[PDB]
Amino acid sequence: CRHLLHLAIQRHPHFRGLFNLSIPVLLWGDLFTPALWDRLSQHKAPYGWRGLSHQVIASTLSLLNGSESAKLFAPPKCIRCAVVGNGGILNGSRQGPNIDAHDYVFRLNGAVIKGFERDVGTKTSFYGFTVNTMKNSLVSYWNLGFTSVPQGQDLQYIFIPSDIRDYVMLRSAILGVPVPEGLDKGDRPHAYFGPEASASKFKLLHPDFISYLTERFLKSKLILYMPSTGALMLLTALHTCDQVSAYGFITSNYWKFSDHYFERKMKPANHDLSLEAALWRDLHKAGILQLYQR
Ligand SMILES: Nc1ccn([C@@H]2O[C@H](COP(=O)(O)O)[C@@H](O)[C@H]2O)c(=O)n1
Ligand SMILES: *[C@@H]1O[C@H](CO)[C@@H](O)[C@H](O)[C@H]1NC(C)=O
Ligand SMILES: *[C@@H]1O[C@H](CO)[C@@H](O)[C@H](O)[C@H]1NC(C)=O
Repeated sequence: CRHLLHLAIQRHPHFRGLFNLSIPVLLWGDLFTPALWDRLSQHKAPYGWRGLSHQVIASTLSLLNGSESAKLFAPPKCIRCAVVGNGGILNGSRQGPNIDAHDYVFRLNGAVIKGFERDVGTKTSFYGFTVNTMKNSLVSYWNLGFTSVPQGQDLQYIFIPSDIRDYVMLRSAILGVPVPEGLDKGDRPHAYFGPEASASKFKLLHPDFISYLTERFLKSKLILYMPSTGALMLLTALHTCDQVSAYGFITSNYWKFSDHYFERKMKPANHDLSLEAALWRDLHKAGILQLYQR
């Protein structure tokens, strides 16, 4: 059944030579080699770990030793995914039923659900975030409903390796101990992610996957530049799912809607939103991506 989105990829030459369904999406222990440490130490930002201590990175990556840390999905069924961006287009879209009908749902950053479920749904299978944006969302959108990140029995949290805080928070979450060092010292991972503290709950996006995404799909002339978390998440789904629908992502008529679907009234890092919008348009036209528009 996978040959649904894969067929669309091959039928058009442009993306046929741009997709590489072999690069690892997730970083885990069996990939931590002194070779990888050499290269990735020459890149900062989420593209590597220059200036980050071996002790921290080695200690976190030692928890990702299990085979389950390597993949988002476990092993003949079809994988139908929905990626929920936070754009104002979903406001009054009443897309809840369509979003929740998918097998798996990706959400990210300010995934406000209370008060907006009829528009955006309640199902969550994956929650992507940097520690910085997650806590910034808990501060900015607390009154709007976001009093906690989405939780679920079989929900997995996807860490974007944008800063040493992400490794520290990832390491503390798997161990089930409060974060001992760094900017987030004192936080309780259980209060963010719930009672389960295992490697089956928390995953880490591969820095080489992010570099490959930037280089092949979103190499903006702004080149620190990096794609939006939504873009990262959407592209993560494009590489792991058999069909993905995108909701709440920036479109050409973005100006008709508030900044976010959950803002109080109409509201207006280094990203190229115009490039990302053009990517989702081309993916839509090539039939690779179902993009929600109106
Ligand atoms: N107007 C908007 C708002 C958000 N988005 C997507 O939703 C993601 C999450 O938004 P926030 O980080 O504001 O919560 C963004 O990273 C972006 O990819 C969008 O594409 N257009
Ligand atoms: C896919 O990426 C891997 C690196 O992970 C590389 O070795 C391989 O040649 C690439 N294949 C294609 C078709 O781009
Ligand atoms: C659109 O969003 C604004 C704030 O984001 C909200 O006040 C308004 O009720 C929404 N309109 C709808 C859902 O028709």
